[PDB]
Amino acid sequence: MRHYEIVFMVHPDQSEQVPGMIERYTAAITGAEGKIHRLEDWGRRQLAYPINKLHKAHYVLMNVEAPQEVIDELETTFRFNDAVIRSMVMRTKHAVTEAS
Amino acid sequence: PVIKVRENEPFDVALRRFKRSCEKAGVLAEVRRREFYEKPTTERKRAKASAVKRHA
Amino acid sequence: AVVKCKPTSPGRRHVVKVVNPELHKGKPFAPLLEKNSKSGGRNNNGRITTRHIGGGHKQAYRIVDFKRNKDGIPAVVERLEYDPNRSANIALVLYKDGERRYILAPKGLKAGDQIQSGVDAAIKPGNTLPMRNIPVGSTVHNVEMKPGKGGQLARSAGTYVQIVARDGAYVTLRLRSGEMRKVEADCRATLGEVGNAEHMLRVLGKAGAARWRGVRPTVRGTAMNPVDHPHGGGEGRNFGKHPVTPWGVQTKGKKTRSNKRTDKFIVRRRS
Amino acid sequence: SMQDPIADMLTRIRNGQAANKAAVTMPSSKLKVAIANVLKEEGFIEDFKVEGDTKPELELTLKYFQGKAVVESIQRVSRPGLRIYKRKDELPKVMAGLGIAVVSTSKGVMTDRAARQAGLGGEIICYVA
Amino acid sequence: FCRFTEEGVQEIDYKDIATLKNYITESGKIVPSRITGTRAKYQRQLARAIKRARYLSLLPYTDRH
Amino acid sequence: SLSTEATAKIVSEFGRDANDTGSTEVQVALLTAQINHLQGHFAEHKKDHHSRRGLLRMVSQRRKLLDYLKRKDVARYTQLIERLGLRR
RNA sequence: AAGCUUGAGUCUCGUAGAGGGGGGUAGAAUUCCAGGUGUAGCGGUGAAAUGCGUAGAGAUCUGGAGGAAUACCGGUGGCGAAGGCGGCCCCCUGGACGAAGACUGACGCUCAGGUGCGAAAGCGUGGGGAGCAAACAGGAUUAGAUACCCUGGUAGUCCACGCCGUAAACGAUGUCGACUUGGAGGUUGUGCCCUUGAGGCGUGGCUUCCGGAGCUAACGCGUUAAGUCGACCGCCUGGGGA
RNA sequence: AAAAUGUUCU
Ligand SMILES: [Mg+2]
Ligand SMILES: [Mg+2]
Ligand SMILES: [Mg+2]
Ligand SMILES: [Mg+2]
Ligand SMILES: [Mg+2]
Ligand SMILES: [Mg+2]
Ligand SMILES: [Mg+2]
Ligand SMILES: [Mg+2]
Ligand SMILES: [Mg+2]
Ligand SMILES: [Mg+2]
Ligand SMILES: [Mg+2]
Ligand SMILES: [Mg+2]
Ligand SMILES: [Mg+2]
Ligand SMILES: [Mg+2]
Ligand SMILES: [Mg+2]
Ligand SMILES: [Mg+2]
Repeated sequence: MRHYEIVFMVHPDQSEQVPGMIERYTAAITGAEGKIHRLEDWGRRQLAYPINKLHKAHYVLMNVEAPQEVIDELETTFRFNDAVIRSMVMRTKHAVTEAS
Repeated sequence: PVIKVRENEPFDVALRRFKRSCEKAGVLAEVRRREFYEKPTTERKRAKASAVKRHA
Repeated sequence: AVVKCKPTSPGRRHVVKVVNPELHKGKPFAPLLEKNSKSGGRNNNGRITTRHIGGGHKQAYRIVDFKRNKDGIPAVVERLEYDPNRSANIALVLYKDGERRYILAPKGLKAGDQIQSGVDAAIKPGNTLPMRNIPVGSTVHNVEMKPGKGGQLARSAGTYVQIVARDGAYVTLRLRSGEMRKVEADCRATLGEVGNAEHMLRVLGKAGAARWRGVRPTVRGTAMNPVDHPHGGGEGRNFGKHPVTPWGVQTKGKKTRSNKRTDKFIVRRRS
Repeated sequence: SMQDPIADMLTRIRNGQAANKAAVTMPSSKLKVAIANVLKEEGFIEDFKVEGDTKPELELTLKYFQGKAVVESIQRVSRPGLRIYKRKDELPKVMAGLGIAVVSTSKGVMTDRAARQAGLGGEIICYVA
Repeated sequence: FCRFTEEGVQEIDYKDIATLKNYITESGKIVPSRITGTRAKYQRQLARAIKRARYLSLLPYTDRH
Repeated sequence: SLSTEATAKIVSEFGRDANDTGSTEVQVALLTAQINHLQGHFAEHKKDHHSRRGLLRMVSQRRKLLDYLKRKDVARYTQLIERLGLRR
């Protein structure tokens, strides 16, 4: 059960939905008996360049200890969802609980 | 090489600064490099030559 | 797989058989069969309207579900089957309510896989949702042109349609020809590419095979006399006129679309 | 791989001679030890020490007469890829008897002269000059 | 003078843009190791981090948009 | 390459005592297991040539080990092959 | 026949890496399309012309489509058996190296025939096709110009699965092993040390440069040898013919 | 930008 440093940025108008989404993700992770070692909502940050066609995006750092299938599912969801703009699942050695 | 003239500053000086910035970037040089296609082999050879030169 | 036949006879030499062992080796689901008699390319007036059609082999029409109305009810695929009436294979699917329907088999789909139609349905090959719900970028097939009508685009062996944009109430489809086409976003579209893509690699190998399919020999204009076809006559092999149909219309390049009703929907013509 | 130990030893000795090494060490062997002993007897090295129980290291102390090597040359004649066995009559002599041929014989490893005296020969292990 | 080594870090963080954007020039280009005096391994890691940032749009690829 | 737990299990199966990890038989088993694991991958990924090279090497090593076993003691080898379902 | 642990492997924990395969995506740029702004050039070269342009080009902004390649990092830097491998992310995956220790116990090395991989071009079927570009065309240049320059421009380059099986596929240096003075680096481990500070002292792996002995026809090579030896294979016997 | 060649044997 490897670790995953996920960082995804959500469309700034959909900021009200973001917490719910996060919760859902957490549930999913736990559904297949995995941990969520940190979860930092950075909020609406100024982008260095405009992704899609907007200048601010609502960032969500989230670190996981989960299986592969769940991660795949998450990725799929991200792909589907127009709310999220960019995601970045990363593999990470260690639990990396500390704050950024 | 983005520049902007600050309050109370000559034109010439600004221009010079811009030029310096450009040089630092390596924009003109880069452009030159990309004017024509160099074969990877050729590039490698060039690199080697440069390395040799550096060994003074 | 594709199977190049050994040349034990001339006629068998050039044959490439698109074999597909997952297809059901048996009689198809009888309720969904209906009679489909051959025409010979002949209308109510008895006249050969379309040439080079006839003989063939007796076929039973498979009532293939192109509309996909069973919303919410998931369906397991029982078996892929051979449909003689199309280049695609047809998956027989068992909906949990009890109903069995044929669908165009998608690419990845096979026996045991689940499919689903409607708005709630998940994005995975074989599932059918309105193109408002399907994401931009997706390769889809069995696309409806009017909502509720039935899938009319991308039904052939290995075809699909890229959903390329969604400008309001219309999605833009990059059709398999290259024709960019506005279709209403309410129109359904089955996720995935229709799955028999090796179909095109099959080579009949002989005239007989063509005949079996229902394709009577095509005599070339130039082979005929002037009375029958514009490219007619000439002592020896002459052909001193511009390629035309049997009815005199130019055949190399002359565009024959003159719709105007649907030019609104055509974003960019194929090329 | 280490497909000739004696040869390797010889090479090491030669290299030591070349480079002015006071001593030359290697993995010891019974045959090797015998060879060393023979060399000592004949005059080309000072002393050999077989130091160790599980892994014994043969450590030869090389000679340097007048600032140059005593071992002028040291070639393996017999070698794994082509063995050389000489009868008593056939037995070689290195530099017309101003240098030795270490020969392995039914009665021990010894210089060629010794073998001749005995009335036997065998595997001419190495010419040492 | 390599800073990362001094610090005693296992890996450079893409999220730590404040550190990274000292090692990228004004135009957005990744600054050389020879100039900054970074260790080679660290430099590679740093570069990777920068790339990640760019992808996520914390740092810019170039100074145009 | 091979999961630690799996390796341990293999060792337990084949090696006489838990630390007996170099035992020819154990090694063979490890190789065999690894090969099996890789087979699926190779089926999936036919053109992964570099990876296949490693696999080939492993196979060769296994064969060598088997050969070594055979001459030292045939019965053991016979047993081992039966256990593994190695063709020969 | 019995052994032993130095060779050769296995396991423990880490390590760096453009190693390979599969799949996602990112931004810059070129091209094309649509639309706006605007007006006589643009483009090109040695200079020209062909070409594109008053039907509105080029320039300039906006939106889109696509394909290919991944600036900077980038380094006689790294990894890979060689070929080669370069954005980032994931999944599968091979090797290498180190740290100690534990285990096997010569299981090794080399290898004709054989098998596999093997750049680029090329070929086969199906896709794709922006840029580049054999062929081809026109313009130049020219004495001629079947070229170099320019403008275009198809196959090809891209992908999928096959075939091809060769290159100055080179380090023009077969593989494995041992040994022999040094220096300057690079890279990547690791043990020790008041890290009193970026350091100090080692010990390994891989690697560039100089250079000693020695070798060499000299050039050079020179602890990664072309030195000193050993094992195995490959190949050579004047040039042309070939 | 453009600059081709040099009869044989001594
Ligand atoms: Mg017809
Ligand atoms: Mg025909
Ligand atoms: Mg005909
Ligand atoms: Mg006739
Ligand atoms: Mg007529
Ligand atoms: Mg005629
Ligand atoms: Mg690995
Ligand atoms: Mg023992
Ligand atoms: Mg090619
Ligand atoms: Mg050209
Ligand atoms: Mg021409
Ligand atoms: Mg091709
Ligand atoms: Mg050759
Ligand atoms: Mg080279
Ligand atoms: Mg050669
Ligand atoms: Mg040198």
